[PDB]
Amino acid sequence: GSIGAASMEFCFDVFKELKVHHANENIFYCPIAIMSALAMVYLGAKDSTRTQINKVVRFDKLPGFGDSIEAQCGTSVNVHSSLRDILNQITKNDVYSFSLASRLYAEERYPILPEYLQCVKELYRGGLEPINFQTAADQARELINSWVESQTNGIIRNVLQPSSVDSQTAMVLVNAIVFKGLWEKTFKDEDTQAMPFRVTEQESKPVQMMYQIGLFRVASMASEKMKILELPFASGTMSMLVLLPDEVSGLEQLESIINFEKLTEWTSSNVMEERKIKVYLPRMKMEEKYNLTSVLMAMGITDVFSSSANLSGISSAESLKISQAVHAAHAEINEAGTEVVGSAEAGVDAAEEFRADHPFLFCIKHIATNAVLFFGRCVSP
Repeated sequence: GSIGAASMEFCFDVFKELKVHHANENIFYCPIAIMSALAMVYLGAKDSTRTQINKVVRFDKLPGFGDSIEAQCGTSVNVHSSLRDILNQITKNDVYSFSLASRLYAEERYPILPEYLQCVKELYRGGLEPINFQTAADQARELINSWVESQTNGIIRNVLQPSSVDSQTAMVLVNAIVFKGLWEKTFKDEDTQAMPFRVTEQESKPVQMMYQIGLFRVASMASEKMKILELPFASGTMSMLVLLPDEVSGLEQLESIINFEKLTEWTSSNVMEERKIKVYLPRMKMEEKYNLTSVLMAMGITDVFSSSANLSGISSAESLKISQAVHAAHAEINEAGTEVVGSAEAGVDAAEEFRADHPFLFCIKHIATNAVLFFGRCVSP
């Protein structure tokens, strides 16, 4: 229906798979950066491999006008132009900056269909870097990590673990994301005090709790035992939605029924109304890293990781497949606003009161498109 609805369902489908392997842990990731990397793989995939991807991410509006790179990139009504437009709209400033840089590291003179590199540069603005995998995979890895590290101001290091790439690696797709946004209604340093954050219904922990009073849109879901708070960013184009369950442990129930429908339903007009209220929100600092291979495989995307994978749209020369896929993300939420840095990567080898003192879910979205940029679960500030 739109990149917005698509980013939403994909976000939730990913969550339903992650929460199972990270129970009682914080969870934080960037849906947008993940669909972006997945889009660049999809560009050069055909047959079932290709069809299987779209059936799980649901970001390419059918019908399709051909797997031709010229077609896809010269269609004007597809996933690539949809994803491209959204990135253009949210990319920078003054009170908020957002950037997503992509890069393709490929072997010395490898049969990478010329048009593939052309389009990726065109639509995803990705630069091509010539790297020596065959005889210097050791150096290639450190060059790549070094680039990701610098794009994230040193926050995301060694995105690629030892021998995650070798002499059989043909290409590495990787992106870096940086988001810095000022709250429209900031918090005062002075009003920030220590306070108990009730993890389990029987276990607390001291955390710097930010506080302020003011007008904010809220919605009471007394029938789901939860409330939703919207904290707009100063840009006026983005906001953070905070879903807080009423009971100290009602989170395990909320994570079961939540989805695009409900969220859209709970964030409606006749549901949320402006009110003057007290808001307590803890300063948060999250650092997470995930292996997407298992996640995507569980979600239904399997051929891209198999021997029977078709990425001929990237190279007719040798048979290829995705070796590994990773996603790292770091977020900080304080008085002035929020900061997020991240990276999605994939290797292609030769084949009246609102106090949040208990666990809550949150997500940052683009107001006009309902596109979800960040999603997270906060169990430990």
